Amino acid sequence: QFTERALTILTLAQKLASDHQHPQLQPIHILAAFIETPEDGSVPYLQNLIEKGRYDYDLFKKVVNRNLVRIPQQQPAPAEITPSYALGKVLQDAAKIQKQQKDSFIAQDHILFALFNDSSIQQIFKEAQVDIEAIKQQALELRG
Amino acid sequence: QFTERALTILTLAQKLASDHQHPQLQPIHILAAFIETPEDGSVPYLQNLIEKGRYDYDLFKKVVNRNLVRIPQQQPAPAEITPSYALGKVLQDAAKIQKQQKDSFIAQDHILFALFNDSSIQQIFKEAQVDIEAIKQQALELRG
Repeated sequence: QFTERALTILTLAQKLASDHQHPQLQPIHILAAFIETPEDGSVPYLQNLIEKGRYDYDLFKKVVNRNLVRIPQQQPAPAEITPSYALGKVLQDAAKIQKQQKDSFIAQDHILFALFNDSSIQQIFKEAQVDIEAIKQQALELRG
Repeated sequence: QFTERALTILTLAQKLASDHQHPQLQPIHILAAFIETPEDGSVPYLQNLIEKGRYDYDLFKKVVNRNLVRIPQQQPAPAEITPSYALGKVLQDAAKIQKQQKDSFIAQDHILFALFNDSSIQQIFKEAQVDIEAIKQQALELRG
């Protein structure tokens, strides 16, 4: 169903929520997966669909880090309670994307897309459009 | 743009407008383009969505012919003026479908779908090609 890369990004969303002591998984945690590493080679962080597309990766980095700080510290036992409908939908949308893209496996780009398509900055501190075409262009020019 | 399979149908539709010496191309000429000749592989007519959808494609051809004979004029010099705004819409719709499918070219599959969206038989119990949902059920067996 998923590529190893897609599984890595999703898995990181889940484990970052555990490491940050966060309850229900939010779009924020998948965004946390995106900015999980300083490696530029990680498309979700520097050689990004955002950075080479329309917006400063830092804009997004701070959206997420602000949100990760904002979410209160939980008992480790609930730290990653569930993907709920929120991540369920992102993963399902990634599958809808596979169908649209005619892709045999879920790509990390489908997760980037699906998350971005659903997501919006939750606070006034940062703003950015979900520039769907820019993120698709950059995704299409990489790996394949 | 359109590939050769779609272009064949589109070419035939325009030809048919001239075969009937009509000033403009109408949806009926395209439906007539769908049913040109008894060549099985022609998804628009024989190994079609229509039979799979439990409809009689020859009966439908009779419907088409009944509509073709109602074309108001067959005057020579007046013939071949326009593709018509009506089909402008249809071809534009085909382009919309290409976007929906991430397709670099319009296939007969797409041009069929687009007309079907704008097609009709002025009949309650239409003997028309099976409605769009079935069109998708069977059209989606093609390519991918």
